[PDB]
Amino acid sequence: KPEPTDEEWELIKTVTEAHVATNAQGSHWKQKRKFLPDLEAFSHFTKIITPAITRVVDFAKKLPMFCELPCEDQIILLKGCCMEIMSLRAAVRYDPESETLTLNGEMAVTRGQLKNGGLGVVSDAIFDLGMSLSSFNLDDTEVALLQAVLLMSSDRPGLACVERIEKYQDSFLLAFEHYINYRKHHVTHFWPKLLMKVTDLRMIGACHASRFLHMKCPTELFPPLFLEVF
Amino acid sequence: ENALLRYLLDK
Ligand SMILES: COc1nc(C(=O)NCC(=O)O)c(O)c2ccc(Oc3ccc(Cc4ccccc4)cc3)cc12
Repeated sequence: KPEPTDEEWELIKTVTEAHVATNAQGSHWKQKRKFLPDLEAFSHFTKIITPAITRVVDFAKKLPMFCELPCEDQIILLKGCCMEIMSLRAAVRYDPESETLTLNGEMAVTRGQLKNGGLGVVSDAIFDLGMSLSSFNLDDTEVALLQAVLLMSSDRPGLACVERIEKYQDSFLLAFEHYINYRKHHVTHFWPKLLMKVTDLRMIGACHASRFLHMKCPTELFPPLFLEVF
Repeated sequence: ENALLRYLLDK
């Protein structure tokens, strides 16, 4: 089982740091955690998504690979992966005790709350993903690398540098698999199971964008950065 | 369109 080469240890350092610097209340999200009590539950939800989107943008900008792409590609990739990454970041903070996910590193929500907030079935998918990820014990590095894989999706429509984005994805997937080899998780077939979690996150991304098209509720009720990334 | 994304992206 090959382990990370020197240059992959370097890329792992870079992508882990980008994640840790833009991940809300890193490793102090549970003690600093409040709970919440209809286009009013949606209201409470839309006033808090803007900083979650802002952090994803911030994460991408700390990837030199991302910064080398032309702005029109950068916009398209962020539109594609933004809800996938906020969803992963929320799912890795599933608390089995309270049965909550954590948004913006301080707000605990239940399945029912997120659903009433307008996510519909996507709420059930994010919670099932969180429950199945408790036994995966993903560290900052594995989360950062999943995020980089989702960001560098060559298949988003209207991209100019399809080939280059594909090569970045391949570099991240190889380093990630090598790191996974090194970490020797106590879960059979770990890497195949992780590729299936990527697929789950991509379905969350495509269902999220689908649901947005269906919730024309006046658009002005929704924050601008949230109607841009759909 | 994507006027705010473009703002946050350039810096
Ligand atoms: C998985 O989502 C989210 N994740 C995080 C997160 O964990 N961030 C990373 C980190 O904490 O580091 C957040 O902070 C969020 C903050 C607000 C939020 O609000 C909503 C609520 C309902 C809808 C319904 C909808 C669906 C489709 C179309 C139109 C409307 C939309 C948005 C969703 C968040």
